[PDB]
Order: sequence, then C-alpha cells, then structure tokens
Amino acid sequence: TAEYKAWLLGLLRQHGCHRVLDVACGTGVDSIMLVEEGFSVTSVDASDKMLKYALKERWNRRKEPAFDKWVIEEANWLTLDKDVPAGDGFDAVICLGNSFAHLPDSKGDQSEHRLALKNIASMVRPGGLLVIDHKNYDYILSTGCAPPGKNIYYKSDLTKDITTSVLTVNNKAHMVTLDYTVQVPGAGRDGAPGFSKFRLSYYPHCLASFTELVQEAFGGRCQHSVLGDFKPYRPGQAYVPCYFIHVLKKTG
Amino acid sequence: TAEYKAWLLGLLRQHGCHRVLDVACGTGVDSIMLVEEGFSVTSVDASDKMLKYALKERWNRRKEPAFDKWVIEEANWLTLDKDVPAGDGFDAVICLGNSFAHLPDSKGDQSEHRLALKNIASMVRPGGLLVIDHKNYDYILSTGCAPPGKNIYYKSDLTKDITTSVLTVNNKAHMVTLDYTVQVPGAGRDGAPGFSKFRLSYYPHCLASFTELVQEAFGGRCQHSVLGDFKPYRPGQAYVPCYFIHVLKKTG
Amino acid sequence: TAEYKAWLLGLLRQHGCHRVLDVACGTGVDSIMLVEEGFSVTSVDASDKMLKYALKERWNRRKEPAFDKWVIEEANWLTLDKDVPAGDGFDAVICLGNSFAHLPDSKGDQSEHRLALKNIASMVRPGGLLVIDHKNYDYILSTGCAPPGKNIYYKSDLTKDITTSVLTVNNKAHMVTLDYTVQVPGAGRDGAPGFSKFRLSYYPHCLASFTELVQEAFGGRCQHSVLGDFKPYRPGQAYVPCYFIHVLKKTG
Amino acid sequence: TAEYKAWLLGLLRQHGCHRVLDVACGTGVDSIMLVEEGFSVTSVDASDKMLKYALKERWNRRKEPAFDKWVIEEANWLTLDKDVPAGDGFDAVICLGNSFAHLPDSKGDQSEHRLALKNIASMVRPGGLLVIDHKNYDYILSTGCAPPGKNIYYKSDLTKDITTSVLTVNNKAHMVTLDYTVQVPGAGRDGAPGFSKFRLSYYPHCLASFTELVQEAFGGRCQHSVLGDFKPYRPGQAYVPCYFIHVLKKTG
Ligand SMILES: Nc1ncnc2c1ncn2[C@@H]1O[C@H](CSCC[C@H](N)C(=O)O)[C@@H](O)[C@H]1O
Ligand SMILES: Nc1ncnc2c1ncn2[C@@H]1O[C@H](CSCC[C@H](N)C(=O)O)[C@@H](O)[C@H]1O
Ligand SMILES: Nc1ncnc2c1ncn2[C@@H]1O[C@H](CSCC[C@H](N)C(=O)O)[C@@H](O)[C@H]1O
Ligand SMILES: Nc1ncnc2c1ncn2[C@@H]1O[C@H](CSCC[C@H](N)C(=O)O)[C@@H](O)[C@H]1O
Repeated sequence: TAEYKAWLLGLLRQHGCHRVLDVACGTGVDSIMLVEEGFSVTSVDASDKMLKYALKERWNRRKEPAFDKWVIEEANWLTLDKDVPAGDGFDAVICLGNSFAHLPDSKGDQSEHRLALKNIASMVRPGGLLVIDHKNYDYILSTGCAPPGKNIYYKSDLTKDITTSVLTVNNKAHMVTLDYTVQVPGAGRDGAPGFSKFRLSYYPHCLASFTELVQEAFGGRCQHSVLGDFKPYRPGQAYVPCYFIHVLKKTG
Repeated sequence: TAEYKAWLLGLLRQHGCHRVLDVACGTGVDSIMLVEEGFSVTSVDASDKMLKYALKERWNRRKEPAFDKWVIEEANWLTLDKDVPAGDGFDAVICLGNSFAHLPDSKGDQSEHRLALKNIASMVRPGGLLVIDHKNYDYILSTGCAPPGKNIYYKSDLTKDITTSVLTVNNKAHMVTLDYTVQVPGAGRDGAPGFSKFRLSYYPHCLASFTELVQEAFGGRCQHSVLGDFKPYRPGQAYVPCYFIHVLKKTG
Repeated sequence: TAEYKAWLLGLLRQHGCHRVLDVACGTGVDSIMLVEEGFSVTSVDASDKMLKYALKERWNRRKEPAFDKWVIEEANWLTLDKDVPAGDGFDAVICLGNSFAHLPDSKGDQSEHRLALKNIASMVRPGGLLVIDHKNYDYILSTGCAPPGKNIYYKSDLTKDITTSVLTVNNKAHMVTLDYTVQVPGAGRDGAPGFSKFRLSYYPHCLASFTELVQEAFGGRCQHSVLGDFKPYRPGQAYVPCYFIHVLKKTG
Repeated sequence: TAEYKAWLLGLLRQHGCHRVLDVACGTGVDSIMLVEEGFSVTSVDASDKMLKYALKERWNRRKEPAFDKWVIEEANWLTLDKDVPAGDGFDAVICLGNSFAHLPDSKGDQSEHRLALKNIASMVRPGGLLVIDHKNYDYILSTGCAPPGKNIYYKSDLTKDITTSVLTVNNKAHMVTLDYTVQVPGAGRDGAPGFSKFRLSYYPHCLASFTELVQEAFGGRCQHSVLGDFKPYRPGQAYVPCYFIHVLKKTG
C-alpha cells in the first residue's frame, strides 16, 4: 500500500535513520524496498523457508549495487544479540507486520516476550527507533472473531474466509488461531475456483500490555508513541485501528 | 455428599421406580448404591478402563445376591439404542456426574448432542424419570476456571490441582479442557506421596441451552425441574450452584 | 490340541500340582481350562483388553463353583513379585502360547529378560513346575518369514495374511514384527469380506539362548526339559519343531 | 579425496564434458570444485537446508565470475524432469556420494527407484555420462555390519562408533540404518570429549540390482561400467571395495 510505504520511509527519514536492522525479514518485502530507497539494510529472520525467498530476489537483483549491499542472516529474538553484531546500534530496528504476534508464550510466564524484545530493542542505537507493530487484539478479543480484508499494509487481491478460534488459559488470552479458507480463482471445472486453506496462530497482545512490554525493554530510557492504523492513537477515539504501531526512540 | 444420596433415593421411591438404567456407570458409584438400595440396576458406560472397576466391585460382592443381578455393559449415548434394548423402557434413567458434558461438539452445531440426549430419553418408559446433570458453566465461563475438590455428588478423598483452559470458536465457548494433577497418598519416598495427572475436556453447557436441549429429546410430553446443587432453583438467585440436576418425568 | 491338553493336564496331575498360576491368562483359554478340570488357578495378565475377555467367562460361568474361585488380576512379569504375592509358592506356573516372546529387549542387554524370567520362577514352590514356551525362532531365523495358522493349541478359523519385518542390530537379531492382515468374510456388499490388519511384535529366541536364560531364572535348582513341539526334542533331529516347550522342575 | 578428485576431473575431462548437472548438490562440495575446475555447473538438491549452504558459498564468492555462473536450485529426482529443463541434455551428470541410497521404497516395489534413475538418466545427452554411486551394501548385508572409517570419498578425521541396523520385510532387505555415535574431541570434564549419536537410513542397494536398475532407465542404450573404489572392479577380486561407482555413456 502506497500509504504504508510512504509512512515508513518518511519516518525513517524524519529521524535521520539510515542504517536499519529488520528482525522479521520474512520474504524481504519491506527490507527490499528500504534497500531501494537507499538504506543500509541488514535483514534477518529465523525461518529459512521464508529467508530463502528474500535471498532469491537479491541474487537476481544482484546486478545492482543497492542489492549487493544488503544482508540476510537467520536469527531469533530469543538470542538476537548472539546472532546479530549490534556494533554501536542500528539507526532504526523495524519489526512491522504483526511479526511479534508469532512469538507464542511457551513458559506461561511472558518471560519469552520480555527476552525477545530485550534483544530486539537492544540493537537500536541512542536516539534510535523501533517500529514494532501488532494487530488490534484488544478488539479481536472483544469481538470474538478476526475481521480480515483490510490490510492497511497491503491491498490484498485474494479473498479467503477466516475462522477465528481464541483460547483462554486460566482466564488470560493465550492465543488466537486464524483459519484461512482461501478461495483460489480458478480450480474447478468450467472455470470455477478451488478451495485451499491454511492456518496460523499468534498471541492476542493488547495495547495496554504491549505498551508496558515495549518500554520495559528499553530499560525505560526511551520515547514511546503509538499510532492507530497509521495515525496517532487517542484512547476512546471514534476510530478503530486495524493495526497498532508502536515506535520507540531509544534515548538511553 | 451423603445428602445427595437421600434426596435421589426418595424421588426414585416416591415415584415407584425399580428398574434404573445408568447411562454412565463410571466406576459404579451410583449404580452400586441403587444396587444395595434394592434396585434392578442396569448400568452401562462407554469406557473399558472405567467399567473395569465397577465390574470388580461386582465380583467381590458377587456373593451378595443383590450384586449378582447388577449389570454393567459397554455402550455409547451416540448409539445407546442399538446397544441397549429397553423392552418397554425403564423406570429411572440416571446420567449423574457431569458425564454428559464429555460429549464434544465435533460437527460444530449441536447435532451430536441431539442424538445423545435424544437416545437417552428413549430409555425412559412413559411416566419415567431421568437425572442428567451438568456443571454450572454459566458461572464457570465468567470465572474462566473450574473450582475442584467438592462435588455434592459424593466425597472422594483425592486432592487435586487443576488448570482450566477454555476455548472460544467464533465467540462461542466451544470446549473447556481441564488439566488435573491428583495427589497419590503414597508415591514419594519416606511416606512422601506421588503426583500423577491427566486431562479431560468438556462442553460448556449453559443451563439455558441444556433445558431446551433436554426437553427437546422428550419431544415435549414431559416434566422438567432443574435444582441447583439439589434444592430448588429459580433464576437470578442469591445462591450459586456448582451442578445443575435435571429431573424429568417423560409423560408421552 | 487335545493331545497337548492331555499332556499338560497329565504333567500337572502327574506331579501332583493343584495350585497353578497362569502368567499369561490372555483371553484366558488355557486358564479357563485348568479351572474346569478341578484345578485351583489364579490367572494374571498384563493387558486389560485381553484379560477382561476372560473376566467375562467368569461372571457368565460364575454359576459354577469352579469359576467362583477362579482368579484374574492384571500383572507384569517385570513387577510380578510386587503384583502377585507368591506366599509359600505355587505348585505349577505356566507360560504357554509364545507369550513371553512379547517382552522386548529395550535395554539392549537381556537384563529385562532376566528380570522377567526371574520374577516368574519366583512363583514356583520347591519341587515346582514352569511351562514357558517360545516359537521355533531358530528356523524362522534361516527362513526370514513366519507361516501363520500353525498353532498347535486352538483351531484358528480367521483367515489372515502376515508380513515379517526382522530387525537385526549389529548382526544380532533384535526384533520380529508380524503385521497381521486379517480378513472379515462378512465385511462387504454381497457377502464379500473386507480386509485390514493389526500389529504384533516379538523378540526372537533360539533354543540355546533361552534354554540357558531360563534355567538361570532358577539358578541351577531345576530339572529343565524342552519338547520339540509337544514331543521329545533332539538336537540334529528330523522333525523340525515349531513351538519349543520348556518344562521346569525347580529343585532347590 | 586426493584420489577421488583426481580420477573425476580426468574422467569427466577425457569424455569432454563441460556442463554438468549435480542431482545431489548437498552442501555443494563437488559442485564448488567443478566450478573452480572450470566447468559449466548447474547443481541442485532436494533439500533446502543442504542447498542453502551451497548457496551461501556462492554468494561470498559471488564476486569471482566463476561462481557467478554457478546454478544451485531445488529439485527432487522423483520429478527431476518437470524440475530441470533438460534442454539439449547435460554432458556429465554426477550423483556421487551415496546420495541415491537415500531415496526409500515406500511403495514396496522399487518403482520409485527405477523412476528416479530414469528421470536422472533423462538429464544425460547422447554420448552422455552418468556418475551414480552407492555403498557396497552387498558386504554390509552379507556381514550384518557396516564398517566405519573407510570413506574413500574423504578421509574422515572423526571418531564415532557405528551400529548397523538391517531391517527385513518378507525376506527382502528393506532398509539399513547406521547409528554413528560420533565423539566430540572435547565434551568431557578434564579436557575430555563428549558423545552424541546420529543415525541415518539408506536403501541397501546391491551391485547386481543397481547395475540392472541403472541401465534400465537408459533402455539398454548406453555403456555401463562400475569401479571398485576408483579402479577396475572384477567379481571375486580379493579386494572388498566400499563405494561402487557406476558410469554411463548414454549412447542413444
Ligand atoms: N522468534 C522469532 N524471531 C525472529 N523471527 C521470527 C521469530 N519467530 C518468527 N519469526 C519469523 O518471522 C517471519 C514471520 S513475519 C510475517 C510478516 C511478514 N514479515 C510480512 O512482511 O508480511 C517468519 O519468517 C518467521 O520465521
Ligand atoms: N459419549 C459417551 N458415552 C458413554 N459414556 C461416556 C461418554 N462420554 C463420557 N462417558 C463416560 O463418562 C464416565 C464417567 S464421567 C467422567 C468422570 C470419571 N469417571 C472420573 O472418575 O473422574 C466415563 O466412564 C466415560 O467413559
Ligand atoms: N510384560 C508382560 N507381563 C504380563 N503379560 C504380558 C506381558 N507382555 C505381554 N503380556 C501379555 O501376553 C498375553 C497373551 S499372548 C496370547 C495369549 C493367548 N490367549 C494364548 O493362547 O495363551 C497378552 O494378553 C499380553 O497382554
Ligand atoms: N530424494 C532426493 N532428491 C534430491 N536430493 C536428495 C534426495 N534425497 C536426499 N537428497 C539430498 O542429498 C544430500 C545427502 S547425500 C550427501 C552426503 C555426502 N557423502 C556428504 O557426506 O557430504 C542431502 O542434500 C539430501 O537432501
């Protein structure tokens, strides 16, 4: 989505951030872009399955200085330091795309989440930033299901029917499982579509908790700001952001 | 809970019931009772592991003319009919112990629960009682946790630790997986005890849904009365029940 | 085999054995028998499923004093001592039907086996008997295949196939998995029978190894002997047995 | 292997092979060599993990024009045809390193075998060459034990034990699973080494079968010849090889 792209860059540039570390390189979608707009991007992910693809584009677009100056290393927020040489601290550390909602709280104690963020944020240098984003589960929870479609991050052209299955654990949301029933265009007889599905689970983080979770990472020395979809967020605000974007100005 | 015993026995007598089909023998607890109580008790359960134990009680007291008659059989509510031929139906069909909750909503809709209940009622000869029962899920779904230890149904002697993990499919409380950890009076070392656990899931049956579900099965001709634990029960009261006992007098 | 029943009863009665412990009750065929013959028998088996099918005949024939004394309890050759108090001892402990072979050597060393044999021999009273047998896994070692329907115990009327997976660890036969492809003559449309299977895995056992392993169970004190099938066996003999039978007269 | 490498190049060379397809690119050891060696390499493996490492080297050496030409890709033999545009056919096609002995016969009939060899063979242009190798399983099988240390391919400086596990189905050698308990020079206390095993499963291919199986995919239209280790191998020859090397001059 144009807006998205716009928002991102404008922020990276509105701070002076040029050196960036992606902690969810995935397919390389956003990193690749950043690599175009002239950024020093070092992207990483823990899943080769995805990384391999990002790595793909590069080799091809290898006949371009921009793409020859791009990194892609595997890593896990659970040891981001051990896997990524922070140096003095990347200008901006970006983790947009509700990537963090993939970290399931295994131990029951949100020990997994603190640690992850701890390492993630650490890589940000003084006067640094962190574009960590998560879906609006506060609502998803209060709704009972997950409203698909409006990907303020991308204008999805494919349609699929979602089936939301939340799982309370001792009264605390422990996970949200989205069951996508994709309706591929043509996969039948006289042209009719085919029905192929896939599902994935995440953690139902709620603004409140994440906000506190995030600061806790920067040891406190930081500037916190949260945008509803892509614009600032004001409690009890007429709107209803699909996404929640938390940006951190590591100050100390 | 001795009390429990008194009330039920009476209802049975006050209504001149003798032949009693127990659609949930479990370990034999109730049947054993009616047994001694002097009732032609034909108890059946769907579990080999459980029945195994009610059977044992029989062999031992096989010497007792009473128990020699008692009859435990395998069977499933989902097919009771074929598995249990009730000549002209029985006098009292009990389903005590929150056993009916175990029946999971596989197909999504409550179709399964239909056949189950549907079949159970059929086991009641016109002018016959039934005592199905379910944990107060209305209140349980608000506390999102299952209070263990006491069950007015009886008083065992096993201290347990529980972990209530509820599930919500598209906002509808689908399942409720309770994880127990029973303390074994002897499993440590120097007298120390053991701690062996297991896990059972149930279907959160709200008083509402069930009363309608149950009567449904009787096609209509019947008398319904739901007592909280075991005393009368009228909506929005001061007392909070842990178990809702549904007593029915099929009349057609 | 009426000839193998005549010998079993002959040997037992011959040595004056009344008390007999079937350490492999199973459905209880072999045990059930001894019972009818006015023999005092306690029957134990490690498998509920099977044991229970015997427990059944007891209730049924419970109307016969004999079965009113017949016993059955779950038990494992590995914890025998604790599951079955031997008291003074049993006159004749039997382990027919290639049951023992079902104990796998998980640990690698016959340790498990020694404990098994050891525990069973501890159920015999000085001047005792033990009828443990084992299929002729010696020839099967040179034929890498086990032919079905050769039981010299009960006429098998269930047509079935079999696939033999002989495992060999470090040149030492370690396992033998027989995948039974039974047929259900009636599982079909116009009478046609259906087809499926169940798995059964046993540890091989060539005469030598077992001939010694077993004596050790009594540790010398014993008059051991092994009939080819049910007749006197002789190494380098003509008739190739198929069921070696070790009879033990604990002497000490 | 000083020897290995030697023979190869020469062979390839003498035949005049330029473009080579490695159907088992693994970590890309032989691919990277031929690359440097000045050969038009197109290598592929069916395993991300493996491949992903060959890819890495290429990215680093990406500078040197050689690796710039290299062509690592994903692909599985079973469908190698619709995975690699045979084009005008390759000059040489290597499948060395006991890689083929990895493809199992889940189907029961070595069908999946004949096909893989077939598709692979299809990547060989007329006057072509095929270098498919495999362990001397004849010996292992006939000896029930797989010898450790004789890796003619590359002198292994490792100290791990080997537990050869041959599996049998209906009298046919279905699988050979070796357990290599490799010893980490340093994993103990006082500078001691540690221990960690790892078992792998290969299909016990015997020369007779293989030799047959190979020319088939060819259709008798070739010139087959198998080396002992790297020298002429004749039946009965006192020397017991370890790696049979089949070379095919697909002459058709
Ligand atoms: N513990 C963790 N640390 C770092 N990366 C992780 C991770 N857990 C999951 N990931 C990876 O992050 C990726 C999912 S993020 C999905 C959104 C995607 N990046 C987008 O732009 O639309 C996967 O490749 C997953 O392997
Ligand atoms: N669908 C079904 N049909 C018949 N019996 C069932 C059943 N679902 C559950 N049950 C039975 O419910 C019985 C007792 S209720 C479960 C409680 C358990 N016996 C305890 O001691 O804690 C079990 O024997 C179980 O097999
Ligand atoms: N560890 C063990 N301890 C006790 N019984 C065992 C055992 N391992 C296997 N068994 C039992 O071996 C039994 C009999 S095997 C076949 C028995 C058959 N009815 C006959 O003709 O004798 C099975 O019931 C199985 O439960
Ligand atoms: N079905 C198949 N298709 C393609 N490649 C295969 C294959 N089965 C296994 N392989 C691959 O071959 C490699 C193992 S064989 C390489 C072993 C070599 N001797 C060494 O020690 O270096 C792995 O990449 C595996 O993924």
